[PDB]
Amino acid sequence: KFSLRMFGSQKAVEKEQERVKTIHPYSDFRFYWDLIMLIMMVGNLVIIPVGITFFTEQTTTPWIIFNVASDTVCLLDLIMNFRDPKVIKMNYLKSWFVVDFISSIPVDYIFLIVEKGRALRIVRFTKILCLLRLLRLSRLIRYIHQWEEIFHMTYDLASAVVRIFNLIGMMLLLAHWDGCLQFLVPLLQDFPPDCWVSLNEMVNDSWGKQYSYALFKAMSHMLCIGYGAQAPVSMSDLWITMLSMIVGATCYAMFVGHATALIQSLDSSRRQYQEKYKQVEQYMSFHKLPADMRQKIHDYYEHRYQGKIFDEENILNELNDPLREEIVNFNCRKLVATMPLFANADPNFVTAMLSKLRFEVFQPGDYIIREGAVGKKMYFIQHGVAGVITKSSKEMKLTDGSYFGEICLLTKGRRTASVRADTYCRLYSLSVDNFNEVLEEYPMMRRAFETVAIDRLDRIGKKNSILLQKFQKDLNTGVFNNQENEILKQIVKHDREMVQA
Amino acid sequence: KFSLRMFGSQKAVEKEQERVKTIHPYSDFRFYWDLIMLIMMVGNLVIIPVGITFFTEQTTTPWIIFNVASDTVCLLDLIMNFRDPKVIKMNYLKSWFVVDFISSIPVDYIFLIVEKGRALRIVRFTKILCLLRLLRLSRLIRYIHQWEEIFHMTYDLASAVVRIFNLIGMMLLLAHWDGCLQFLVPLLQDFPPDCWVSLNEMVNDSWGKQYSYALFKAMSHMLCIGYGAQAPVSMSDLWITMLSMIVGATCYAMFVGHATALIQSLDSSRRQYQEKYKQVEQYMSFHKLPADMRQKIHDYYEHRYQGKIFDEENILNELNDPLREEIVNFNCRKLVATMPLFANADPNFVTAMLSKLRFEVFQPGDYIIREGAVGKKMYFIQHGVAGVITKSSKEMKLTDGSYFGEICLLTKGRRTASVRADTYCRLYSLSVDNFNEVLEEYPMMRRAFETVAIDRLDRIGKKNSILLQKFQKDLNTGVFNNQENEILKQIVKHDREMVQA
Amino acid sequence: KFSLRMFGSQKAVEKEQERVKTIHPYSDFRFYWDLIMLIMMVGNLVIIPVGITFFTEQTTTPWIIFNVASDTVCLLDLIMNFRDPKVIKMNYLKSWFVVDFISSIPVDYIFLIVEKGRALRIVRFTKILCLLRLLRLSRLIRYIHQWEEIFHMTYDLASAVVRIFNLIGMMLLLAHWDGCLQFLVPLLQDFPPDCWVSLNEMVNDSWGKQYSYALFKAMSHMLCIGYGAQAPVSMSDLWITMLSMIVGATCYAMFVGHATALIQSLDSSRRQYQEKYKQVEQYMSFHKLPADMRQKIHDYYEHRYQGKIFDEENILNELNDPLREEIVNFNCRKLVATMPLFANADPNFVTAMLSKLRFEVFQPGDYIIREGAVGKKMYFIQHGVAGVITKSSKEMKLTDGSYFGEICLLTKGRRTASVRADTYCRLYSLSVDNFNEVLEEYPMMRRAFETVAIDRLDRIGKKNSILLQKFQKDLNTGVFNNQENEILKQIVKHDREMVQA
Amino acid sequence: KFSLRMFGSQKAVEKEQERVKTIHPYSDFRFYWDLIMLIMMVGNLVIIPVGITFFTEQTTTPWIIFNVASDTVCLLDLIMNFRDPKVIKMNYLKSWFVVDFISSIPVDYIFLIVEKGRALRIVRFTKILCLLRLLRLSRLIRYIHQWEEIFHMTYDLASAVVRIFNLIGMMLLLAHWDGCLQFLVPLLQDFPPDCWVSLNEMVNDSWGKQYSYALFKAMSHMLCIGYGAQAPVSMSDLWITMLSMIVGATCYAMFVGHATALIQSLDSSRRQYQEKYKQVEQYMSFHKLPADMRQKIHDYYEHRYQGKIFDEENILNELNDPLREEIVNFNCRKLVATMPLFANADPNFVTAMLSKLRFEVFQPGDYIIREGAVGKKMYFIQHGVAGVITKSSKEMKLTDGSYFGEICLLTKGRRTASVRADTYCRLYSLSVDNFNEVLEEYPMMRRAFETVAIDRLDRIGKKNSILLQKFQKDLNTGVFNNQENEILKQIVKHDREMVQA
Ligand SMILES: Nc1ncnc2c1ncn2[C@@H]1O[C@@H]2COP(=O)(O)O[C@H]2[C@H]1O
Ligand SMILES: Nc1ncnc2c1ncn2[C@@H]1O[C@@H]2COP(=O)(O)O[C@H]2[C@H]1O
Repeated sequence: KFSLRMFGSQKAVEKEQERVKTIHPYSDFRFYWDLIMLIMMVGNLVIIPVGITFFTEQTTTPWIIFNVASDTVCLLDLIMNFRDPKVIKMNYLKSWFVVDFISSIPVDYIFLIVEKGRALRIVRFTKILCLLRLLRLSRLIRYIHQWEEIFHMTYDLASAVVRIFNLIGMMLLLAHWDGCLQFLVPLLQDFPPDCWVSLNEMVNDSWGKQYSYALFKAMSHMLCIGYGAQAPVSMSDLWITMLSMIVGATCYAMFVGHATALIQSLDSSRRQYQEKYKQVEQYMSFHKLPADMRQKIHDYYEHRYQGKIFDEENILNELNDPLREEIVNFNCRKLVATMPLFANADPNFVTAMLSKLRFEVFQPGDYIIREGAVGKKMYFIQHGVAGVITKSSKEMKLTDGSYFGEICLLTKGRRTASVRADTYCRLYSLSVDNFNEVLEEYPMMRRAFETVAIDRLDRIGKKNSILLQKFQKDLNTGVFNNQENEILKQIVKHDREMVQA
Repeated sequence: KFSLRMFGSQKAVEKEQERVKTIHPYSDFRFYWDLIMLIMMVGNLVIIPVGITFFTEQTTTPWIIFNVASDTVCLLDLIMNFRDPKVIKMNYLKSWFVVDFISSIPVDYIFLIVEKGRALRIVRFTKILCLLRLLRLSRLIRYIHQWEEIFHMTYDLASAVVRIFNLIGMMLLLAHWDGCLQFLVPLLQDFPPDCWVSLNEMVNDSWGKQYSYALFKAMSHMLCIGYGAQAPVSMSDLWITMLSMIVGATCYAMFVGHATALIQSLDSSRRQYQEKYKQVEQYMSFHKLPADMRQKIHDYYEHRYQGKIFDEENILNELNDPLREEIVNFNCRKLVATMPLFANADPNFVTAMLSKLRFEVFQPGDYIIREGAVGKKMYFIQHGVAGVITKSSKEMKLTDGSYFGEICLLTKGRRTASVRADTYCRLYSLSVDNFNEVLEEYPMMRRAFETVAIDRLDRIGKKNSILLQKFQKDLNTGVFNNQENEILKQIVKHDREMVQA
Repeated sequence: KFSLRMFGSQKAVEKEQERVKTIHPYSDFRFYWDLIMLIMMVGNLVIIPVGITFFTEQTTTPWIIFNVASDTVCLLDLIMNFRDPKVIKMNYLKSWFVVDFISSIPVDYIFLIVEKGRALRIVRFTKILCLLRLLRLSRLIRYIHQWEEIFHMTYDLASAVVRIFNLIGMMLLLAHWDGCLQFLVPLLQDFPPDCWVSLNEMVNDSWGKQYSYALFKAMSHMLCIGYGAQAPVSMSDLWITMLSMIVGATCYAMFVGHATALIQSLDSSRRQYQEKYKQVEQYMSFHKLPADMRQKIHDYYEHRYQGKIFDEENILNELNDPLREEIVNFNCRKLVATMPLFANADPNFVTAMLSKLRFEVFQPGDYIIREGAVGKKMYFIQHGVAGVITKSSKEMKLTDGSYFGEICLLTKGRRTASVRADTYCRLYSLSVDNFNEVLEEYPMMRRAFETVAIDRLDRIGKKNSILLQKFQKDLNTGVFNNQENEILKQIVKHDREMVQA
Repeated sequence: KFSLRMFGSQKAVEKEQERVKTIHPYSDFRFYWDLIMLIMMVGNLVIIPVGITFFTEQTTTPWIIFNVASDTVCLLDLIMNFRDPKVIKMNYLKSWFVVDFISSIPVDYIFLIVEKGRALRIVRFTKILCLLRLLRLSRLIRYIHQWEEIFHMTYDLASAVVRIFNLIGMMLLLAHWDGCLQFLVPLLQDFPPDCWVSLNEMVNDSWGKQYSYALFKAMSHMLCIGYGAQAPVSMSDLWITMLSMIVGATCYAMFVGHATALIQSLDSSRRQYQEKYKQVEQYMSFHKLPADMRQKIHDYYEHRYQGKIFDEENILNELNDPLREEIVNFNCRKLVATMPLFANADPNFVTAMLSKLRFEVFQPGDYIIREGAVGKKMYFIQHGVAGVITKSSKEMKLTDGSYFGEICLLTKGRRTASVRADTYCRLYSLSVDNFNEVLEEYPMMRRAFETVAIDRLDRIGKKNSILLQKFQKDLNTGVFNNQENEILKQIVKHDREMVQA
């Protein structure tokens, strides 16, 4: 799983496990018990303020048993954290384990022993010990970080407000702690003067009502909603309210920061697309191009990228050989399945040439190949129609699953015909050097291309002396296999039928 | 349109439509009816709290008819969403369609049937059913997202606060819902004790006044403006106010996040320009350059980029062949129209060479070409004046639509004269290898360049043996066309006249 | 200036001015009068709420004259904005000029004419007309944007809170408008019931006191500081307070957004440096390198970059030929001034080689050149000391302004000696291909390098057959100039003296 | 230290120190005394509001001595700041030193002298002078910035909220100043009417109580928690409360901005990783790949990068020669230590080849080398197992510390066998050109590779004519060293044993 990936492969993980055997943190038992320990810690942290407010006056079996269970869980956690191994345990104890173990203790037994050998003072001491027992927050945060690293990155694509709920729960816990403190401070001093407790007679009211009022001001101060009293009668109340206001301000600022971070991270793709389009349009405006140019460029950009951005060259370069090769194989399955030359050929040659193609998109009406120009690349029509024109020869059309541009790459001359796009056509270009290097060691493909090129040129009417001489030399050569000749004839017939259509 | 672009080309869209025919979401009927459905849903969501506040005591024809129309619209929407096709419909029903259909029901008929077979309880049940009928928020959000994807990206350049109005409307709707809840909660319990309703006697007041007060506290709590009561008398009022404060805090945080995201996205271009300029100035300060150097570099940067940034190389590389080629053709229309050699030549050659130019800008007084140095590029003066100097030959000037640097690229020797810039001159450079590869297969351009170079060198006085030998060989060669000779003579005369000026 | 740069060069600006002459926005008169117009508009916008509060009851000469001056300024601005030119003026009038001209009118004369042909109604109409006359905010914002584009980018490096003051002034103006509205609304209705005016008897108080109270609640509501009344007695007061709360919330959100944008833009350099260092340290941790490796890499990074970041290659590539060349010339002035070979040589050769150097920094103790290895570059010691060691030859030192690594680049063999760094040394590397291409056409530099190399090798003791044969061929060749021989002898003597030291 | 790095090397620092000697800011004495000066300034700024509130009525020895010490410290700081050197001192005095010196003066002596030659007026003047003496804030901020530049960047990796505490302290100081002003303003006017002082009788209360109330409203207004009075009775109180509200709003906005900046900077690595993964997945979705493809690509990305991002090529290119070389040497210590050919060879050759390796990772089951294809690179199995298969030869396995792909790179033919990955294998690839250029000048490595290749091919059964001819020529050649032959035989035996296993 995650531990195996972080360690190495299966062999490395097995070797590490054998070395450990001959208790480590990356163990299934610990990786399952940490959740139970965190749940127990959360329950204890939620119940301790309630017990402090209740002052343990009626700590009956339902509460005493819960406190004992929490203390036992904390003791077990400390014992597990205590455990080459002796030195590590000593270092952990000297660093942080001793403090956590001291914080994890059944203070109820200590209080009972002290009383066996000031009831309000005893209750205050017990409450202070219970509050100090909540020092497991560091371990809880470490476990939460481990869980986030192990599970939050497993999908990370639900598009849900989970982190928002995380800060919501954190703020709720902070507000609960603030209310507990603001209720215990009058209780710690027993509230002699007319503070809020005597102002609203909350002591004579139900415990739920007093908790509601305390939480009410806790939330009001922690939030930026000031429903607070004009002022306080006592002396320490002002200072604890400053403390509450400070922690609430910090919590609200962190809340706003997390919210804006999430908002910025949410709309990232739209942000980069808008940035790129404004960038290109602003560059185009720098040169003061006509508005028609602006519209045409915008149309091209909107039609090539479907409102999307990607460094296709960079991403394809990053990937390894088989993944990239098979991605290319899948992306052009229609091309390889349609054009008969690819099917009746070595698949090694097919993938070797396919690995060098490049995506291109052409607007309708735009000239692709002009007669008389110098040629530098092939063109495979992946999708869309195209037109081939030449004076005194009418015109013809090429559909999907075909190709052009082989004459100049073969004879090293100049472009003969002219090629236009009658629609938004998506083609695959192949550079002259890549084509030559792929085709040089595969003479069968060269012979087939020469034959189909001769057929097409005879269809047009012009005759290339170099291509004719090459064909004559090939015929005079020993490469005259009957099966190869039949395959070439079938390919030529299919190409002629497609060109006629 | 957008659906056609997302699907493919016209042929692909037609094939998909034929396959569907032989009800799909990308249909004009649905793409027009979704707006009406969303408008009806918004009207229902705005009217339901009003009816809940009114408790349906006077649900006369104007309100009963509106409720019936909303129920009919919801039923029609559910029926349309219900509809290979049977399996898809079953999956949609099992996933979300069943819940929406249950939420879209005329609960008034059910209430009437129940009463036919506790008036306050009946009113409360009707209000609860009406509130639950607002579960079409998911479909409304989906339609809003579809509309944003279809229309907000169509222009995306109005520089107007439209998203700001979006969150403003969202906050207004949230405040309306909060006020409806805060008014119905006393109504749900009938408000026995002295809550706010008995405190201000809002029941005896007009419905508009009570709505205003409820919305007043709803907005006060939803905002971070605490005008709330010191505290509440009842028990549930505190809890519902905690809920209101929480939702208001979340809404305000999201508002602030969206606002800062929009602010950051607004000033993006200035941000990147400032970052780039501070980057370059900080690098320059790292080497501890003199302040005069700082001023000169800042002037160059401010004059090359007109306070703008663009990866011209990257953007030009991304574009396809025809768009980039025609952009280059337009950007140098003055150059091709002015210099007589370009006009009386094959346009294929013109664009082939033009495709390889590079923009350059030179400060006044800066040396561009120094005598005796080794040359590596051409220079086409697109705009600005330049000076040509050489000892014992006075000096001359070159205006726009001219060029220099051909001697070294032709004879493969060293720079003869010296070239200075008397103003901020914008030139077009052409590398030696690109120039040689473009010019090698077009011997007419080479002959014309050789002739004009010989004329210029004779004007200076120095004679190049290699160039003279090449000219003599060309004269002895068979390329002695009368039209070509006349064109070369006219070009030489024009160049001499320009050099004299 | 800015207009000249935005238009072109001096010639282009002069041509545009001549074409205009044979009133344009890029004119000095308009570019100076816009500031006066904006000042007048600001004064009018600041004085209109004061007059509305005063209800024009005592509009004596000091106020009537100010109103007349503001009206005259607005009329002059409209007249100037009114003015090929007729069509442009008509289009501007149809678009926005007509609305501004209607808003810029002396409504006092219209009111006087109407009265010549309901005193409270007349005062209310005059106040409404004065408020509507403030529609010049669009022109004011356009002028402010023009000023920001013309002046804020002139320096943009004061590190002062100027934009912060901009939003502070905007918020102050918004608060003034809100207070004016909140004071005029009771005045518009004459405040029949016991609103705040009757609550505090502000009417009987001084005008300054009433303005202070109105501004007090305006600022309280516009800010997120709710000192507002528990509730309002009247009916429209609640609605106008909702409007005030909404505008204040929007203003505060925009304030926070601008503040965080400025904060993010302020610490940009530290942010990128921290990002880069965490990036490299995290990569290094990915490979699990020892802590000593971490410290050494951190030391190297902190010593090469002085806590700075810059794409030196990219920035140097962007710059043109003369700027980059002269920057390189200045950066190595110590090198060219110290080493005697550079001074007694063609400066063209000096800059040609200097243009290809690369900065490098080496830690103390790190081996730079190891004996027996294959060499690929030169090294120029710009600063710091270095040690040359070889078995059975003791060792020697090389100070600043020297070089090594020529033996392998000359004889195309293997490294002979070994080179160590005894301190943090900053050197300049020169690749073998660049060195060969620079030195091939400058045989004097090759001869000098060969002579000094022979001297150094004889100092070590080893003799290179290829170098000796080349020296013998050069001696037998015709390049035996007395001045060149004397210069070579002096350079060899200086190199020997430096090597001895 | 930091000054030495900012100046240069040890020699440069020593030269600068000698030049200064033959008082500069980069001195240890000043760099240690600045902290004491800042501590004294902070103490004075904390004590001045307390003395102003106390009105110096009981300025006994504990306070008079503290004031005298603060004045003496300020005078010493001004004297030190006062001190080629005369011109610098004059310029500093004309710029800022004079203002600071005027602000740093013992105003108590001036007041005593004035009284020797209106007790409330004298106290007010003394308080104003004490407030004006706090103008050392500029020097304090400069010292704080220097300390941040010298120490905060030393580690910058504690992951602690130190900047948060910085703004917390800044806000606390601002609140203290605001409370001091809000308490002195009634004291400045002596508070004639019933302001807050007469409202709560704070004058008759203890000084601590009055300070608590003043700080209470200072914090309430500075924060966005409005517990402020409904309104003020006096006239100037409203204006000073506007000032307090403005400064508090600015402080809170800056607090929020710093908080969100820190939040964004904290989660940077996760942000870029999420951006990159969403980018690649979105590109993959653009081509509409099957879900199995999505899962496989996600697995590959998660296994190559351990949830990490790094431009390994860029980072490795940035580093110098020795650091990069030794990093490569450490990263492949297992490879060099395991494979016997590396150990019994020149370490120069080992590092020369190691410098050109490239990391690669392959999924289980993916074909790496297919029979009949054209080869272009080597493969070194750093970790993981691999399988070698060929028809009619069963199959074999290759473990870690081995290599394949030498046949095609040697004979320049085609791949003979086939290679599969049976697990997640991490290999090191070496390009054909780099391998040839490294191996061409080290014929011993070529001979060893040829011998092991012949052994492996004979193990398979196929015989390469070119390799056999090369081996025969090498045997007939003079390279027949007994030690080299024994080493080759041992390497061949080890390779055969490994291949058998
Ligand atoms: N009638 C035709 N049938 C098939 N292919 C053609 C025809 N005319 C032109 N082509 C192809 O279109 C190409 C355009 O110009 P080229 O010189 O590249 O070589 C041409 C041929 O490959
Ligand atoms: N005694 C010496 N005096 C001057 N230069 C030397 C001496 N020894 C070595 N070098 C230089 O240091 C270089 C290190 O190895 P190279 O083979 O590059 O060639 C060497 C010489 O250029």
